[PDB]
Amino acid sequence: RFRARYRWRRKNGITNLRLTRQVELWVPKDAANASFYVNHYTFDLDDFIPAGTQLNSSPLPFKYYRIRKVKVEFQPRLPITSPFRGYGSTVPILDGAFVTPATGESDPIWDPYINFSGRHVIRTPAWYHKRYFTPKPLIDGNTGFFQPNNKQNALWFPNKQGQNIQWSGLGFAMQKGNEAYNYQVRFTLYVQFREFDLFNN
Amino acid sequence: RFRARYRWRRKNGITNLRLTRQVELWVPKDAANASFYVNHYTFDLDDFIPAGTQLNSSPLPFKYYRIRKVKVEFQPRLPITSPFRGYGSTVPILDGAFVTPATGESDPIWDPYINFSGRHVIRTPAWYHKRYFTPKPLIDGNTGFFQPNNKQNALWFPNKQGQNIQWSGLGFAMQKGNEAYNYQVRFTLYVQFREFDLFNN
Amino acid sequence: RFRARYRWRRKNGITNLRLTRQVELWVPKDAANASFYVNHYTFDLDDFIPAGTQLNSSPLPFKYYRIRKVKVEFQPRLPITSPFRGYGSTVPILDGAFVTPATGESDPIWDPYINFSGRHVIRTPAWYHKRYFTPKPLIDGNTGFFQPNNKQNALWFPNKQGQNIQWSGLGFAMQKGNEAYNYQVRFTLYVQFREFDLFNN
Amino acid sequence: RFRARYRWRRKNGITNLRLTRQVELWVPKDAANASFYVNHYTFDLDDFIPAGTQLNSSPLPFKYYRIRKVKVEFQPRLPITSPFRGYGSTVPILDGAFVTPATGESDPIWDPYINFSGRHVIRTPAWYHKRYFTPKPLIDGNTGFFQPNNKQNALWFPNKQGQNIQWSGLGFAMQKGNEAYNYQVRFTLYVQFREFDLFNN
Amino acid sequence: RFRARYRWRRKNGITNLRLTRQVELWVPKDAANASFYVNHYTFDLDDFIPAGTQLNSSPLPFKYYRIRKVKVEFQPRLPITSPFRGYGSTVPILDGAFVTPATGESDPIWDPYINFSGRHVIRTPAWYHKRYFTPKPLIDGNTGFFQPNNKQNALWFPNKQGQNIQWSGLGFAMQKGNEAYNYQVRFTLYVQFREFDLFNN
Amino acid sequence: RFRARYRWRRKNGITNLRLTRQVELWVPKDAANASFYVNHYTFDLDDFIPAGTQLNSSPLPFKYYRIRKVKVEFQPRLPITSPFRGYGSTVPILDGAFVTPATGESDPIWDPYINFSGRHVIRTPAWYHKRYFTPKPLIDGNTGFFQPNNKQNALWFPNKQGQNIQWSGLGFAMQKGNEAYNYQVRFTLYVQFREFDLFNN
Repeated sequence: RFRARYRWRRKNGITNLRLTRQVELWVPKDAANASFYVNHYTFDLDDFIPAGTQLNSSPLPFKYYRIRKVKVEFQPRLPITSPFRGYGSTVPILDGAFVTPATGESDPIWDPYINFSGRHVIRTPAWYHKRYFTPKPLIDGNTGFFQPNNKQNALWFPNKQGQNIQWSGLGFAMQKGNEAYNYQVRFTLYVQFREFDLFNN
Repeated sequence: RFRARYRWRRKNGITNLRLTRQVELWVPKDAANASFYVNHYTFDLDDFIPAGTQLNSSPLPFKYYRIRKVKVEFQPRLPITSPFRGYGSTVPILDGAFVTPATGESDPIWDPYINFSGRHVIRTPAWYHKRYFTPKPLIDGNTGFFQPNNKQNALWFPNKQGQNIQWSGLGFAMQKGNEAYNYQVRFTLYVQFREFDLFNN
Repeated sequence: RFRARYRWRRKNGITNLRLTRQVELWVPKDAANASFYVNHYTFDLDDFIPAGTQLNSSPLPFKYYRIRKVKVEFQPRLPITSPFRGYGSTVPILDGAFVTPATGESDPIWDPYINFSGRHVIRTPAWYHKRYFTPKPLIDGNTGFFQPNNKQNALWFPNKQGQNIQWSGLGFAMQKGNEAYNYQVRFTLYVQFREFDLFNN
Repeated sequence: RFRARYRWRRKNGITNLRLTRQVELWVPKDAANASFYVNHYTFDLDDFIPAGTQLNSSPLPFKYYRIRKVKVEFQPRLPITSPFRGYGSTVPILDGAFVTPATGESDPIWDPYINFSGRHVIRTPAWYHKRYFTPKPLIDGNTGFFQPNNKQNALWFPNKQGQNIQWSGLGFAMQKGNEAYNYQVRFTLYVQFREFDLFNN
Repeated sequence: RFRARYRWRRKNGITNLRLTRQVELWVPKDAANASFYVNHYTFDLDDFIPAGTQLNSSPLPFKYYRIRKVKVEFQPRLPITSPFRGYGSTVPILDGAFVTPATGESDPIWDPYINFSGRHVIRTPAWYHKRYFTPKPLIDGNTGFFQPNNKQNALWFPNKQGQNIQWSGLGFAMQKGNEAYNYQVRFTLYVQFREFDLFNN
Repeated sequence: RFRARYRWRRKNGITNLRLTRQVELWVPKDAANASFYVNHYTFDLDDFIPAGTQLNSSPLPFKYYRIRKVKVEFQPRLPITSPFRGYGSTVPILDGAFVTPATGESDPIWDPYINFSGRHVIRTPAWYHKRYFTPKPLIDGNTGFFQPNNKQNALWFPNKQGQNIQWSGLGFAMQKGNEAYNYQVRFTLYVQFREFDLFNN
């Protein structure tokens, strides 16, 4: 009943791990327009796990994985006595189709994410912000299908260390002010692994 | 318990809509063979929704959708005092693989759908006919997989307005008589939409 | 009993949506008088919804609407180490008759909204402020009548996309200091729509 | 439950007041026909409230009002030993459409209000008479619509002091005798006010 | 409790009556396009009630009315052995804004009412069709407001016999075939009258 | 409740069948190293079902299938008085990614499957061995996703007779001794079929 859940985890090698990395996010200057800096983030397992050996290719010796949750932290670098305050948006985007302008298109004067059903407000020179959600894997390029939220039926993927797929996350728009400012963005994956495979000589 | 279902629909922007279109179906003449007119129908969301603007590309401002049900109506154009009565078949075909003869192959003398497990009889100069079922999306060309019927686990698809996928429906065979006859075929989609996204300047 | 409420929403096409826009608010300088900046806001549906096509004139394909609630956010642009603090008032004004001085009349030395029954204090160089209330439509110019608060009996209006009416909201007075300061004002409409009408070719 | 009614009256500034004015009514002489004197009364708030100052335009510092009830008193000026007794009618007329003859049309020989569903008999040289009812505001000239009796849903109107609307009341017909007689007509409004607004320098 | 409802109907003169009229509807010919005949109906009380006398201007001696329900009947003139069958739509349109093409615009090739939330299918050479609903009065031209369905709070209107207002009803689209066909359209008003006023000499 | 399961199987044509085939497995000689013979097995439906006719292409007249279980039997050909005993491993591998050395890479000196979570020991000159598990279909080459074990939600596939997909099974490593030995490997599919389609002339 609950020892049947124990023997499912023992037989199949089910483990639960937490992986974390950081990046830096630069919002440029804007003189007298208060435009929006629009970009996005996706999640690949290759950024969180380094390269292994010739014998054991992954430093995590598991054959399969699925991502349960992502936490995305926005950590500010500027104090609260900053001279300009801005109010932007963050959205989870599950199909990998963002509003991010390509090279040639300018930065918009209006918030492109303000009417979305899952937008939160990021107060964004000097305050903390975090989103927490289930990401979706980017499998098909033609149809772009994704599963509903269901922990028992979520698809498994091979951990291949270099050929890992993208997982679709977060779009954001940030108000630009008189001075360029900084964020340290921390990503935290909550991963469930399966099928322990350590090769030994 | 049931207000948790309300906050799931409010947070994610879940709406339920009904979309309808009509086409005309021509069955040609056959002299002294009583052959069968075999064709099929699939469903794309591009036929039901027109083109939008440059700003909002879809007239329905939702990011994702899944089709719950199709109703296909066969509406006759001829009265019941017609001189020849025919008896054909309709079948739901979920993988998109029909028995429809290509250009060069003739129309068969026998009903190709008469032994199928889900065939209904269409009495087909002058009577109404309708089918009601869950369609399946045409994702993979190599494997052709599709889900079982489960409303909670059915896959979500991006609404892309021009690049929309096919959904697999109905095959039919109609007995041809001494005179060519007409049907108006009405399709009705029952669509569930998700993630309201209206761009405003 | 509660599935009778479901069939009322399904038959009539009742949906509930949230629309948001932003503007910028400038309070000018005042030397050695501490006068008040008095202005007001009304709400039209044309500012929140862009223009549609020739076929479907509104990007929201609904025939009727009524506004349930407005949220008005005052988001500051200056930090809390600002050298002058001011204390003004916000009031909901339902008939559309404000105390705003016309071109030629000066800005008053006294708070014109300080004795109103529904005034809140806005601490107004560097703090957040929000009002939440039912707005009233501006129908008659001669009598200026409006309904009491009643969700079941509230009047319906056609969504006409360009000829939309005004809805009467908020008056405010802000204390002016030694330096001109900024607010980003965010408006959020909670709209109930009725009678889905999508034209398809 | 009943302290929720207290905080509704306190937050919105709900007060209930009684306003009274008097006029004189002259019925002229008629020799040997016993004709009827037909006239009517409507109610404007400008007759009951005098002019205010430049600062506070109304002597009642409230922004909105609605009239709950009118009492109309007919107070006689002649004693009961008067030589001729007459028997007329009073009617409430809610749309503002009376049978009162214009300049050029004579006074009728018959009672124009005798068959109305809400007529009372006024014994009318020397007796008291009173009517008590809900009046209706005269909003539209083209359609002339009015609400049913409902205290919770009755419309609110701005108190504008000079531009106030008419409220539709009473029609009456009085039998004329050998001598002209007098009435002092007293009107009493039962008004509910809302949104206290006193301007102070 | 229920004799209080009796004395409300007796004091105010409440009666309930049924008024009926007929018109003829012509759908023209169309060669080889199967276009749609789009028109609409509104309801005025002047068509249902003839002119009265100089003394009593209306043949119904009541001062006020409100329309509770309309029934609209489509009665066919052709038998069921007709050579072409068509399938159109009927919709209730409450604001008086129809899709009916003006003089100069042609008849559309597509059904303009097929996606509306309250459309019914009219099988339309030879079959009966009926709609039953609450109509809304056309009061304002600028705002076009209308009440929700509520029998206790529905607005009253003066019965003026010649200056009566429009009440907003039904839009319809009918498929045109090889031959022009006929319908007799029967309208039935369910009217509630108030304030009996018969003038007698 | 359980006759609803009967009408689901009757309407859709659900049948359950067992298909079996045999192959021969050769382990070569190794002099004085005791190396491992590493290979794998996948399952295609084309090996279990022969070719049909031009009319009915599959000898099983069903349109869809899904594989529930595989049994893989290792049947020995040598008696238990064999002079060398070996101890290898079998593993289920669900993504189709095996450790099998390509042409050019030698046979390893160590067991590559000894640390896997689902390995069983095959005592492997002269003893019986069997594995029993749910196989996974090889759909995507880029992502390699597969479902968790769930009988109600398992994907359906078209039975196409020649274009059938691979299903991912078993990897094994066998200890090589002084003499080459033999196994007869028996595979048993437990297949659930759907949508009976027999064409008749």
